Amino acid sequence: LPAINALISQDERISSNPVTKIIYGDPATFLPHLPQKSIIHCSKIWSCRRKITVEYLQHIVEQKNGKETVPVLWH
Amino acid sequence: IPELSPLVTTYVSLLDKCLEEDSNLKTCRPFVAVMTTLCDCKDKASKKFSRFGIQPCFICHGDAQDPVCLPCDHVYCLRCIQTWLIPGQMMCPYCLTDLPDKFSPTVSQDHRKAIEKHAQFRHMCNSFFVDLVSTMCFKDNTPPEKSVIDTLLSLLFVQKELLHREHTKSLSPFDDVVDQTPVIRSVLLKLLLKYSFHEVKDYIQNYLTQLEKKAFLTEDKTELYLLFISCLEDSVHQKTSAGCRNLEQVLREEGHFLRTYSPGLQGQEPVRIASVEYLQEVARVRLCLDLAADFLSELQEGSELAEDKRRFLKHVEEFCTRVNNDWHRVYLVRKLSSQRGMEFVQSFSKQGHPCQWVFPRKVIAQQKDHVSLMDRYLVHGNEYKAVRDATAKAVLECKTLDIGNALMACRSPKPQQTAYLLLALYTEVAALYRSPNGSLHPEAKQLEAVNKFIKESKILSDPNIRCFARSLVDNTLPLLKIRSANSILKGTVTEMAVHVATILLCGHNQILKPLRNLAFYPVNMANAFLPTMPED
Ligand SMILES: [Zn+2]
Ligand SMILES: [Zn+2]
Repeated sequence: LPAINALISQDERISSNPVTKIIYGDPATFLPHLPQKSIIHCSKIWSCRRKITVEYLQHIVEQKNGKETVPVLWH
Repeated sequence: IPELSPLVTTYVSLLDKCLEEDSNLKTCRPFVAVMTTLCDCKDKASKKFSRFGIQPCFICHGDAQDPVCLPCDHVYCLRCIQTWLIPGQMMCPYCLTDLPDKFSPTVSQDHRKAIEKHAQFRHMCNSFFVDLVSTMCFKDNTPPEKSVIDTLLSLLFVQKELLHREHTKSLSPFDDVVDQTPVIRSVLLKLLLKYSFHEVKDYIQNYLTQLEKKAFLTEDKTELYLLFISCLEDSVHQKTSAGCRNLEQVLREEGHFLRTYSPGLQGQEPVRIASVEYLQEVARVRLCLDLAADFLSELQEGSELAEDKRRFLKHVEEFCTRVNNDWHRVYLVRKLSSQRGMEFVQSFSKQGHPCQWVFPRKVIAQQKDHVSLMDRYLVHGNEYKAVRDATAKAVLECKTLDIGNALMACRSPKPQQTAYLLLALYTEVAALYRSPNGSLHPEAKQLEAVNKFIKESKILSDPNIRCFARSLVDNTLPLLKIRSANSILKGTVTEMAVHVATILLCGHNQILKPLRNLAFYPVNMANAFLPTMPED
C-alpha cells in the first residue's frame, strides 16, 4: 500500500495539481505562508491518523491467529 | 513448574499479614511493600531454583544464551564471553577472578532450564504488577498520591552502575532485565491521562523532562511529540465519550476555546520547549478540525447544518483565517481526504464553493480547471505505465505502432499483456470522454488507427477480446451507462466493473471459469448455487 500510494502520487498528470500534494504524501513546506521549521510542527506530526473501530479489532484478531490465542474476544 | 508452590504460599501469607493494616493501595506504603514482596520473592525463587541467584551477563545486562559456567559461578553470554575473553583480559569482570583454561565447560541440563523458569516467573510477575498498578492504583476517579506516581515513574530507570546507562524498562520492578535501546512506552502516560488533564500536568511534565534529559537529548523528537499528542487526544476523546454529556455544550465549549485561543505560538516554539499545556492545546485544535471535517463531509452529503454546526464551522474558519499556522489547515485537509477521498477535495477545489477557506492560498491560485482523475491501475508498475504512455502517445498522433512496440519490449506474457493493453485503451477512452474539451477524440479519424492495430496485432485478436475491444472503442459497452446520481462513486463503480471484466476476460484460470460464467453466461446461471449466501 505505501509503494502504490507513492507511485500513484508521482503520476505526471495529477501531481500538477497542488491539492494532491497536501493530500497524497507531500510535505506542505512548499506553501509560502507557513511557520518556520519546528520540532512540533513536523510534517509527520501534522498528518492524519486512524480511528480505532471494533472492525479493526476484528482484523487484528483474525490476522494474528486468534483462534487459539484469544478466542473469547474473537467470538 | 511445580517447584515454587510452598514459597509462594508463604509469600501469600506474608502479603496477607502486611495487607490488613494498609488496605488502600493508592498511597505509597502498600505499593512499596508489594514491590519489595515481588522483588524478594523473585530473589528467593531464583535462589531455590539455580544455586543462589544466577545473574544476567555483566556485559549486555541481559539473560545469557547457551550459558557458560565460570569457575567463580558466573553466567555470561556465549557471544559476550567469546568476543570479550579472547584478548588479554582473561578475568571475570564482576569478581575479578582469572579463568584458568578456557570458556569450554558449558551445561546443557541445568542452566538453560533455570533461565527459562526465571524468564517465565519474571514475565508473570511483571505482567500482573502492571495489572495491579493499572487496577489498584486506578480503582476510582480519585487521583493517587504524588509519592506512588513518583515511585512508578522512577521504577523505569536503571540509573548509573559500574560498567550503556539509563535504559527504560517495561514496568519491571526488578533489575535483572534490560533493553539495550532507550524505548518510551505509553501505558504509564495513558494511565495517568485517564484522569482529568488539570491534575496530572506535573507528573507528565516531569517524565517528559526526564526522558528529554536522559533518553532523547538530541534525537527525532517528532515521533515522541506525535506519540504524546495522540495519547492526550485519545484521553480527551475517552473523557468526552464516556462522560454523560450532549453535543451542544461541547460545541459551545470548543467554540469558546477557539474564540479564546490566545495564539502563544512563540512560547514553546524555538528548539526545545514543549509544555504539556501546548500538547493539550494542539490535541484540542486537532479534534476541533476533525469535527469540522466531519461537518463539511455532512454538508457535502446533505443539507444545511441546523444553524448551530454552521456557527462552529464559521468559528473554525475565523480561526483559520486568524492564525497563520497553516499546518492546522494541512491536518484538516488530510483528515478530509482520509475520510472521503481525493475527489472530495478536488470537488472542493472548484471556483467559488463556500468552502475554499479550508485550502491554503497557493493551492487555489495556480490550479487549473483541467484537474483530472488518476488511473488507479498502477498496481502493476513499470510495465502498465509504459504501455499506457505509448497508448496516450498513439492517441495524440495517428501512428498506432508505438503501443505494440512497447508491448513487445516487455516481460509478463499474453494474459497480463492483453490485460495491460485493454486497460490502457479503457483509460485513454475514459479520459478523452470525461474531459469535455477532447470529447470523442478517437472518432476524429483516430479510430481507424486503433482498428488497424487490432487487425494487424494478433496479440489480442481473440473473438471475445475482439468483441470487447470493438464495444469499448466506440463506447457501446454497457458499463459506462450506470446512470448514477451521487457523481462521486460513479467513476469508481464503473472502473471496478471494467477492471473485473478485463480480469475475467484475461484470466484464463480454472478458478476464474465460474466467475466468467457468472459475469458472461447468466442464462446458464439460471437457478444456480450463488456463493456467499446464508444456509440453514
Ligand atoms: Zn566471577
Ligand atoms: Zn551477554
